[PDB]
Amino acid sequence: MKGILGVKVGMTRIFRDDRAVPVTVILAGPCPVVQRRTPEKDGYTAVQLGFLPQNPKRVNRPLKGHFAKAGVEPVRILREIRDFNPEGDTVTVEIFKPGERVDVTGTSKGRGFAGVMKRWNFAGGPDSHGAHKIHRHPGSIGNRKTPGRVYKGKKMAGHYGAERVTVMNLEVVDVIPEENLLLVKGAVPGPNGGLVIVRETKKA
Amino acid sequence: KTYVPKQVEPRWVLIDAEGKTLGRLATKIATLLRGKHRPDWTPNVAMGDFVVVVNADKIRVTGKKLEQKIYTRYSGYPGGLKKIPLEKMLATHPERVLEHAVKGMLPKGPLGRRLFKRLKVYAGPDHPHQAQRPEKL
Amino acid sequence: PKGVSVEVAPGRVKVKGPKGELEVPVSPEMRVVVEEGVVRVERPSDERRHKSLHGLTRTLIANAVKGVSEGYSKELLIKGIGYRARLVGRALELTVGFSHPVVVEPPEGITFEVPEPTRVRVSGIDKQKVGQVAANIRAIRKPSAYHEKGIYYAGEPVR
RNA sequence: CCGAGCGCGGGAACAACCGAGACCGCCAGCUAAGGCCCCCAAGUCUGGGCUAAGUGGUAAAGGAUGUGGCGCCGCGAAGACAGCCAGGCUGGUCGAGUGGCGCCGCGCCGAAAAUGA
RNA sequence: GGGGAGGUUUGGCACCUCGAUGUCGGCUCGUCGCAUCCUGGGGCUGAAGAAGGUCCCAAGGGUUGGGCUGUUCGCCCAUUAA
RNA sequence: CGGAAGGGAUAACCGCUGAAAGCAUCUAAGCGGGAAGCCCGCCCCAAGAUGAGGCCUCCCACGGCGUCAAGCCGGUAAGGAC
Ligand SMILES: [Mg+2]
Ligand SMILES: [Mg+2]
Ligand SMILES: [Mg+2]
Ligand SMILES: [Mg+2]
Ligand SMILES: [Mg+2]
Ligand SMILES: [Mg+2]
Ligand SMILES: [Mg+2]
Ligand SMILES: [Mg+2]
Ligand SMILES: [Mg+2]
Ligand SMILES: [Mg+2]
Ligand SMILES: [Mg+2]
Ligand SMILES: [Mg+2]
Ligand SMILES: [Mg+2]
Ligand SMILES: [Mg+2]
Ligand SMILES: [Mg+2]
Ligand SMILES: [Mg+2]
Ligand SMILES: [Mg+2]
Ligand SMILES: [Mg+2]
Ligand SMILES: [Mg+2]
Ligand SMILES: [Mg+2]
Ligand SMILES: [Mg+2]
Ligand SMILES: [Mg+2]
Ligand SMILES: [Mg+2]
Ligand SMILES: [Mg+2]
Ligand SMILES: [Mg+2]
Ligand SMILES: [Mg+2]
Ligand SMILES: [Mg+2]
Ligand SMILES: [Mg+2]
Ligand SMILES: [Mg+2]
Ligand SMILES: [Mg+2]
Ligand SMILES: [Mg+2]
Ligand SMILES: [Mg+2]
Ligand SMILES: [Mg+2]
Ligand SMILES: [Mg+2]
Ligand SMILES: [Mg+2]
Ligand SMILES: [Mg+2]
Ligand SMILES: [Mg+2]
Ligand SMILES: [Mg+2]
Ligand SMILES: [Mg+2]
Ligand SMILES: [Mg+2]
Ligand SMILES: [Mg+2]
Ligand SMILES: [Mg+2]
Ligand SMILES: [Mg+2]
Ligand SMILES: [Mg+2]
Ligand SMILES: [Mg+2]
Ligand SMILES: [Mg+2]
Ligand SMILES: [Mg+2]
Ligand SMILES: [Mg+2]
Ligand SMILES: [Mg+2]
Ligand SMILES: [Mg+2]
Ligand SMILES: [Mg+2]
Ligand SMILES: [Mg+2]
Ligand SMILES: [Mg+2]
Ligand SMILES: [Mg+2]
Ligand SMILES: [Mg+2]
Ligand SMILES: [Mg+2]
Ligand SMILES: [Mg+2]
Ligand SMILES: [Mg+2]
Ligand SMILES: [Mg+2]
Ligand SMILES: [Mg+2]
Ligand SMILES: [Mg+2]
Ligand SMILES: [Mg+2]
Ligand SMILES: [Mg+2]
Ligand SMILES: [Mg+2]
Ligand SMILES: [Mg+2]
Ligand SMILES: [Mg+2]
Ligand SMILES: [Mg+2]
Ligand SMILES: [Mg+2]
Ligand SMILES: [Mg+2]
Ligand SMILES: [Mg+2]
Ligand SMILES: [Mg+2]
Ligand SMILES: [Mg+2]
Ligand SMILES: [Mg+2]
Ligand SMILES: [Mg+2]
Ligand SMILES: [Mg+2]
Ligand SMILES: [Mg+2]
Ligand SMILES: [Mg+2]
Repeated sequence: MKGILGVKVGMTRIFRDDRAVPVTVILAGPCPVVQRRTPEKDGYTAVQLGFLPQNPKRVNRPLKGHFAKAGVEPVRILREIRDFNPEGDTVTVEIFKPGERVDVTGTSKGRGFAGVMKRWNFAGGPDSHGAHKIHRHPGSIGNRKTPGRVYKGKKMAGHYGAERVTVMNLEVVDVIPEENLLLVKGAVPGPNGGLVIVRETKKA
Repeated sequence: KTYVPKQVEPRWVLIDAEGKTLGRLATKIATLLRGKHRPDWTPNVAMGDFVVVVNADKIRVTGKKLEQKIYTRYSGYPGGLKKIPLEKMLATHPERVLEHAVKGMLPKGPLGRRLFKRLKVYAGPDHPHQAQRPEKL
Repeated sequence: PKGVSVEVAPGRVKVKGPKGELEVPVSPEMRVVVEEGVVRVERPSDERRHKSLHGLTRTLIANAVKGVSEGYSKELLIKGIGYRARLVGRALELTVGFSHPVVVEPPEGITFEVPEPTRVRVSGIDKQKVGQVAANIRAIRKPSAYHEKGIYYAGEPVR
């Protein structure tokens, strides 16, 4: 179960063999293993990968010991990757061969308190014949004396976006080890700068 | 004036479960769960013995029950009526089947829940080897 | 029950013979007597369900015998043109009107034989096994009720 | 009977169903209907049958080798029912019952509705 | 000719509500039932094949756009797996 | 880019062995096959799961009243807030 952290760097299109292809560019810098957790020590298998370098002063925390426990330059972030015990001490873009399809998790863009039309792509109301009061409203929300309440999970306006979103089966295109770059099939959650993880898909 | 009890040390107990009919067992477990067996009984205070059970999966049950018996878990959401047959319970967490039987026979109040804590259940056996363990049948 | 080696146990009976040994789950409330070189069995009473349990084991044991004795096997005819079957080591692949050649796995204890493209015997040590496997094949292409095709046991034609 | 006893007990809850007609007090006793496995007071009480449907936990015409119990009619050790051999009921083989009707007890089907059981 | 289920129709009764429980359509938002329109599974066929008939199992999801009318409904155009 | 694949258990239904009832029967003991449905698998939330879970790492005695016991006042550590 391959895995690797990275940051969305941007996206433009390249030309495959003779057709254009929109691709996103991720950057999965060398991720140092920080702790392998076995079923013995914990209860599952996984690996803690660090990421960006850090001012040793900013990491005055007890994290200093956690870093020392594995003897690694203080990273900025670190997340686990389930069922995946590698080799060596660092994973790289080398893990991914062009053609392999990956799942990319990320944090969608933050839209804050968004309207129902915005959030659930509702219909709203008529712009003309009707009252100029419900142009973008949800309209009805229930029945009468029965049930006489509102179903839990009713779609309504509210804080939306800015959450964990995973897009799947993105085919890995040309991957440049020379610079730790990694091209993908374009659509990938988050803003240009967001930490994203890249895993192995489930086609079979 | 009737006797006014005072602080009493928790009497633990070890109970088997092999071959024991689900309910017939749960009854006694419940009755021992509250201090309702000891003659120094007081509903107010709640001082039932810490019952600990083992070999849950072993529990017997008469007739079409593994297949018939259905358990209801209602979530707040629509159609969340999710229902599970007895066989599935023993597959997943089997300890549940005895718990959801004892829990049902304990009183409804706040101390009734405080009693459900006194009840410990596993299938192995091998309880957390504490101290007390007075076996029983 | 000649030449056999039936050995009684609590809730089961281990029968041995030339073909081998095979377990046979025996009812609880039944007496598996081993009179002489042969075997008997008797029921605790004379109730409706007990009668059923007697006759069931009465035969079910006799199968454990014959099973390790002469063994079991069922034939399989194959009608229709392209319809045929080539044995391939243990397993047998048979094209029978499908774009994909049917590869049939050989379960343990069973070893079907192919004397001819049309005929196919199924060697086995267990009536339960043999019976299923036989059907498992007829299942691959039941007898077309509008003419002769697909596999047949050895019974009448569907016409 | 409620009304006027929405005062008490039971019946899950509930004017009029079952018990009962509340002058006040009691950390006394016998009961009533209804109950005595746990929530819930008192029998996991005794003895004799029935029921494998959770029936019980509450639906009909009508249907069925469900299960148990009772009575009658036809064949049968002069070999019957069933299967296997032969001929088109008869023979042989085996060898102890077999086939049809009626009644009673409990039970199966018939049995699909909307927020969670 | 006979037994029933449902509580969508028309209705019977007058039980809460007349010191107020806003009525038909539409829109918006749905959600539930299954007695299933489609898709999945299956039995019988007067089932050759393809197509179809009737019955059984099964809500997961799906279930178009327009002309006419205030319409619900219905008719009609063009399509659909429906 | 998604609906899956896949594993498991089932519905109607198909079947193996098989008495009760010498035969016969999918069933009464037993076993196999079988759905867009059920369980799981994917994706999101999630230890107020008060039944408050696990791991890794950092800081660590008392300085004064209550005679056991539960506490109170201040300077601090790791670390946190403004
Ligand atoms: Mg960190
Ligand atoms: Mg994770
Ligand atoms: Mg609009
Ligand atoms: Mg207006
Ligand atoms: Mg206005
Ligand atoms: Mg309500
Ligand atoms: Mg930018
Ligand atoms: Mg044991
Ligand atoms: Mg529902
Ligand atoms: Mg639904
Ligand atoms: Mg313990
Ligand atoms: Mg001990
Ligand atoms: Mg046959
Ligand atoms: Mg009067
Ligand atoms: Mg009066
Ligand atoms: Mg009252
Ligand atoms: Mg009353
Ligand atoms: Mg009254
Ligand atoms: Mg009264
Ligand atoms: Mg009376
Ligand atoms: Mg009077
Ligand atoms: Mg008396
Ligand atoms: Mg009683
Ligand atoms: Mg008794
Ligand atoms: Mg009825
Ligand atoms: Mg009747
Ligand atoms: Mg009929
Ligand atoms: Mg009929
Ligand atoms: Mg009986
Ligand atoms: Mg009868
Ligand atoms: Mg004769
Ligand atoms: Mg039914
Ligand atoms: Mg009628
Ligand atoms: Mg109505
Ligand atoms: Mg209504
Ligand atoms: Mg009406
Ligand atoms: Mg009147
Ligand atoms: Mg009014
Ligand atoms: Mg008012
Ligand atoms: Mg008002
Ligand atoms: Mg009106
Ligand atoms: Mg219209
Ligand atoms: Mg249906
Ligand atoms: Mg119909
Ligand atoms: Mg299709
Ligand atoms: Mg057919
Ligand atoms: Mg058909
Ligand atoms: Mg057809
Ligand atoms: Mg056809
Ligand atoms: Mg629908
Ligand atoms: Mg849904
Ligand atoms: Mg239309
Ligand atoms: Mg119009
Ligand atoms: Mg108009
Ligand atoms: Mg009209
Ligand atoms: Mg017209
Ligand atoms: Mg027209
Ligand atoms: Mg037309
Ligand atoms: Mg057309
Ligand atoms: Mg079938
Ligand atoms: Mg068929
Ligand atoms: Mg036979
Ligand atoms: Mg048969
Ligand atoms: Mg069975
Ligand atoms: Mg049957
Ligand atoms: Mg199966
Ligand atoms: Mg299966
Ligand atoms: Mg399926
Ligand atoms: Mg599921
Ligand atoms: Mg968490
Ligand atoms: Mg916590
Ligand atoms: Mg914690
Ligand atoms: Mg220090
Ligand atoms: Mg110090
Ligand atoms: Mg010091
Ligand atoms: Mg000192
Ligand atoms: Mg400080």
